[PDB]
Amino acid sequence: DTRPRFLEQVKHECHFFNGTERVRFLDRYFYHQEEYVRFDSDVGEYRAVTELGRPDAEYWNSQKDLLEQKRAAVDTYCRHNYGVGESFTVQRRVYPEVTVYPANLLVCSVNGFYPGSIEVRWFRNGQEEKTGVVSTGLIQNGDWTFQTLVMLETVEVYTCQVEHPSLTSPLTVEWRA
Amino acid sequence: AGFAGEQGPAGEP
Amino acid sequence: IKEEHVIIQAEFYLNPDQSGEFMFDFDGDEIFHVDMAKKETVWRLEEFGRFASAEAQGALANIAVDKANLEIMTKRSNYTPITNVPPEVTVLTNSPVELREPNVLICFIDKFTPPVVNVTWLRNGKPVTTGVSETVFLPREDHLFRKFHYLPFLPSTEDVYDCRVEHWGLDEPLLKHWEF
Ligand SMILES: *[C@@H]1O[C@H](CO)[C@@H](O)[C@H](O)[C@H]1NC(C)=O
Ligand SMILES: *[C@@H]1O[C@H](CO)[C@@H](O)[C@H](O)[C@H]1NC(C)=O
Repeated sequence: DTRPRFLEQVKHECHFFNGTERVRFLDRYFYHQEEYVRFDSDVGEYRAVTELGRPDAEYWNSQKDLLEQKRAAVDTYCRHNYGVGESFTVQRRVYPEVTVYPANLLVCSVNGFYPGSIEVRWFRNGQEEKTGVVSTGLIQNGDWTFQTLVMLETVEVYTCQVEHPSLTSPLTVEWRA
Repeated sequence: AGFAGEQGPAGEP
Repeated sequence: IKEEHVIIQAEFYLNPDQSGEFMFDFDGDEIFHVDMAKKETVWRLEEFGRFASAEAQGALANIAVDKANLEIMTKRSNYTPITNVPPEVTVLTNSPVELREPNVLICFIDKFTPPVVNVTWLRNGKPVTTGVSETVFLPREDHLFRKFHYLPFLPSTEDVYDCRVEHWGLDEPLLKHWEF
């Protein structure tokens, strides 16, 4: 199938700062990847981006009914949906599972946690190793869980320490040489 | 409790 | 400096395939999409549906608008087609692998457009078409797409796996290999 493709994208975006104290709403229109127009709450009207949006900028900005709808979206749309979702999104907490094994590289495999915010630290004989750490960084599993593999270059007790919003105190897993 | 979907306008021919 | 959280209602319409999508994204994960065939809300995790509702009909109305805007925008562009961007493909497990201990292979298909792929799991070169699952097309901040496919499995020394990916940006199908 050689036939040319044509893609329209719309992203209604709600950005939340300090819970819901500050909220930014964007209505963003895209042809392929090309954002051609948007409504930025902070701007308060439509602005043509890649000026294929010129018509849409004028025509939409001349419908003052639309504008008060969109100017209100940060309350009627964003803060509303935040409220609905808060309990099972913002407040979702799932514990990390931690496994240490030699791959030397000593692997600290940290699995199945939510949210993504996490600190994984290696200790050799109780002192934090700040060099020779090879990390995957944060991997999204696409199912509301994350993983990360944090590997220590070794040539004794080695402990992987995990801090995460789900935990009351650090998780540690030891490997004795 | 229901999520609200945001509507969009028709474009200029 | 930066926000605590982003919620995105992401839609697309693709011609000539007549493919629509409507989904909510919270910090990079899908809350739900609307199945355009069943005209139904599909919760990414079952329990979300016990916590909330969405009226699928409103999403079908947005998709009609998106397709009309698309045709208008196709003409306004002088029929500038999309440039295929072929995907990066990675296969990992859910957890550390131990022989005979249940695990999940994840095929991550990333940084591609347009949002059309054929994905097959192959166990020893043979398609696996029961007890696999997938996501819809997830939006990226660069307005490309990603997608995930999953294969629950029992690790063995005897088996090899490939995630086979077809996309118009590639010259041939891409096989990404995993073995114990
Ligand atoms: C549209 O495309 C055709 C052929 O690619 C070209 O000849 C024509 O001049 C273009 N015109 C406009 C106004 O975009
Ligand atoms: C996927 O498979 C079908 C045939 O089964 C074919 O029509 C289509 O072109 C393929 N799509 C891609 C993106 O390769």
